[PDB]
Amino acid sequence: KAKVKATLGEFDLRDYRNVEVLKRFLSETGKILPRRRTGLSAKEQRILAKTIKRARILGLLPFTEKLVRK
Amino acid sequence: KRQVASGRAYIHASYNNTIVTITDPDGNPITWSSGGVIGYKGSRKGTPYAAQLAALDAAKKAMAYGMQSVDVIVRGTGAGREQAIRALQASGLQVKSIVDDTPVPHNGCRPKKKFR
Amino acid sequence: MRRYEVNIVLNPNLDQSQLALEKEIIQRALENYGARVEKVEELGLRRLAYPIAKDPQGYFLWYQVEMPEDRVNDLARELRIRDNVRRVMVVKSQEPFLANA
Amino acid sequence: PITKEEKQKVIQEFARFPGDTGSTEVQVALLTLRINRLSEHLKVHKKDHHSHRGLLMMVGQRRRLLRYLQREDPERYRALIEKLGIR
RNA sequence: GUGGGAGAGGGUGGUGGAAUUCCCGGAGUAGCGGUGAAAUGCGCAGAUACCGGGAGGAACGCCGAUGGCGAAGGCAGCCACCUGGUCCACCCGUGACGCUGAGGCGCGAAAGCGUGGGGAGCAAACCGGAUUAGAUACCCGGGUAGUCCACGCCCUAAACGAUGCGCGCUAGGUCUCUGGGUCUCCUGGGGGCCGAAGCUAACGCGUUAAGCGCGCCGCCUGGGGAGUACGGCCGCAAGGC
Ligand SMILES: [Mg+2]
Ligand SMILES: [Mg+2]
Ligand SMILES: [Mg+2]
Ligand SMILES: [Mg+2]
Ligand SMILES: [Mg+2]
Ligand SMILES: [Mg+2]
Ligand SMILES: [Mg+2]
Ligand SMILES: [Mg+2]
Ligand SMILES: [Mg+2]
Ligand SMILES: [Mg+2]
Ligand SMILES: [Mg+2]
Ligand SMILES: [Mg+2]
Ligand SMILES: [Mg+2]
Ligand SMILES: [Mg+2]
Ligand SMILES: [Mg+2]
Ligand SMILES: [Mg+2]
Ligand SMILES: [Mg+2]
Ligand SMILES: [Mg+2]
Ligand SMILES: [Mg+2]
Ligand SMILES: [Mg+2]
Ligand SMILES: [Mg+2]
Ligand SMILES: [Mg+2]
Ligand SMILES: [Mg+2]
Ligand SMILES: [Mg+2]
Ligand SMILES: [Mg+2]
Ligand SMILES: [Mg+2]
Ligand SMILES: [Mg+2]
Ligand SMILES: [Mg+2]
Ligand SMILES: [Mg+2]
Ligand SMILES: [Mg+2]
Ligand SMILES: [Mg+2]
Ligand SMILES: [Mg+2]
Ligand SMILES: [Mg+2]
Ligand SMILES: [Mg+2]
Ligand SMILES: [Mg+2]
Ligand SMILES: [Mg+2]
Ligand SMILES: [Mg+2]
Ligand SMILES: [Mg+2]
Ligand SMILES: [Mg+2]
Ligand SMILES: [Mg+2]
Ligand SMILES: [Mg+2]
Ligand SMILES: [Mg+2]
Ligand SMILES: [Mg+2]
Ligand SMILES: [Mg+2]
Repeated sequence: KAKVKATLGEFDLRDYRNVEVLKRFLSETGKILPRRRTGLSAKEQRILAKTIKRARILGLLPFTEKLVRK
Repeated sequence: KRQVASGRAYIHASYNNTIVTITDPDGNPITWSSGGVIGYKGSRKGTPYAAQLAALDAAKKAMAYGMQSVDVIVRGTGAGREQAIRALQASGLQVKSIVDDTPVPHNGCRPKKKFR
Repeated sequence: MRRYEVNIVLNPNLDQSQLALEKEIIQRALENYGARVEKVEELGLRRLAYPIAKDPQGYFLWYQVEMPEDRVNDLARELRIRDNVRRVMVVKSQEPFLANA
Repeated sequence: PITKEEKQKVIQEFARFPGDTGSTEVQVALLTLRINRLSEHLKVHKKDHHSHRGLLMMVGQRRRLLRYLQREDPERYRALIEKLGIR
């Protein structure tokens, strides 16, 4: 598969408000993807985790979703 | 007596039983079956067969109120969780979609020693 | 004084009489707590990710301010008072950490 | 906290000459300012035992520099102590 | 000193969603639950399963790691205030100010104790159902203290790296967190794995030493009796040194 950072632009990892780009780090469910799927660095993923959780509290990113399969 | 003809089907599948509820689009139920509703009594209810016959018992009960379209919702891991789905597709009820909505806590409540 | 970012989400059903009142109330609360406003971004109606207060949307405000630090939590306490105010999240401003640069 | 505005105000007050940042008097000044920051933070927050450890380390280092000044030049020790109100 | 940096380090207030339980309403029949099978249990006063509204308490899924932080105990949603430790670059300042450390004082998981709260889930004791030759148990249904909070005690542990602290020295390779740099890499500070020399009874250790040396503290001298007896100090008690 492709990795998220690979197919993307130059973005602000600290901006909790940019949903169009943060939605690209969630799964089909609301889960935050592992580094093996985001292609981020140790320091970056730690920062992404916090910024997505920030967006979740503003109602911009979901906490959990429903899987349409199985 | 209702003529709903479109709605939801919830499969609650545990290791001790598989039980199927059928509701209208708003969520309010119509009919339902389970492993105990059909003749099975003990551990047999949590079998894929009982899962099948339960799914089909409610699927024919819903034909009475005129159901055709069905949206499937699944909660729990269980024997015959899949077998009740596979039964539901062949029930004549045209299956609109399938969703797995099994509730997972964010580690909030202390489980019983059985799950520890 | 440190520099913060104020996020305020309120009920997206207000007419103008109530929208002005609610925001000129947010002005009045900021004045009393000593917040010089550096810039404002008003996004407005935005589809929310989950229902908040049974409402599928929310009206979005964002302020960048500079204020004395000791007074911040009493400013949060003062904004959540309003029934129409639903989310108050105040973050200390940070540098825009780039990635894939 | 302790801004560099207040830092310099102290380092210039206790420097033995312009440009001195490391004199014993200047160190004991700078430690003592952090001591009084922390012990007022510990009047409230009595249950903060990890910050309390940092303080026990500062007093140890502040009393180690004073125990040194006493040995070499006892005059600057009194003029330091009487200026910081200690012991 | 100056200028940068990472982090579940600590304390306080606030706050967000998922889940369990209970209550209200809607809808809806004959069982649910649970096990190796079962039974007690719950269900027609309508449960389980489903939708919505509400209350309350506790713990934070993914991120999450062989990862990070702390002296140890230990620390995991998010936000803000107070705050501790530590690391790097500059080579600026003081000029041996150092190391260890019997006492002392402070910290110290869990459990337990006191006063007052709180009480959703779990659950010693206990009440039942099973299994069994018996069941004072594992398995099942219930359930009190407690687990949570405040204030004050208790001071134990496989409190573990079964490895006291500080410093100098002695091949490398490789993975990694985090700084700086002339940024295939070099250079620091942590966390892993192989392995030179060497040590070890062996397993194994090996620049994070269990190697070569130095300083200082703690401790050992066959097993049972016994962490018992007596005495002393401490504790409300259980009990601890
Ligand atoms: Mg069963
Ligand atoms: Mg479960
Ligand atoms: Mg599990
Ligand atoms: Mg499992
Ligand atoms: Mg477990
Ligand atoms: Mg409000
Ligand atoms: Mg700093
Ligand atoms: Mg912290
Ligand atoms: Mg009801
Ligand atoms: Mg009965
Ligand atoms: Mg209650
Ligand atoms: Mg994990
Ligand atoms: Mg460490
Ligand atoms: Mg440990
Ligand atoms: Mg700091
Ligand atoms: Mg020099
Ligand atoms: Mg000189
Ligand atoms: Mg001691
Ligand atoms: Mg203790
Ligand atoms: Mg305890
Ligand atoms: Mg108690
Ligand atoms: Mg229980
Ligand atoms: Mg039990
Ligand atoms: Mg036997
Ligand atoms: Mg031994
Ligand atoms: Mg020991
Ligand atoms: Mg190495
Ligand atoms: Mg670099
Ligand atoms: Mg290293
Ligand atoms: Mg050899
Ligand atoms: Mg080795
Ligand atoms: Mg060397
Ligand atoms: Mg060594
Ligand atoms: Mg001894
Ligand atoms: Mg023996
Ligand atoms: Mg003997
Ligand atoms: Mg014997
Ligand atoms: Mg013995
Ligand atoms: Mg003993
Ligand atoms: Mg004697
Ligand atoms: Mg005695
Ligand atoms: Mg006594
Ligand atoms: Mg006893
Ligand atoms: Mg004992």
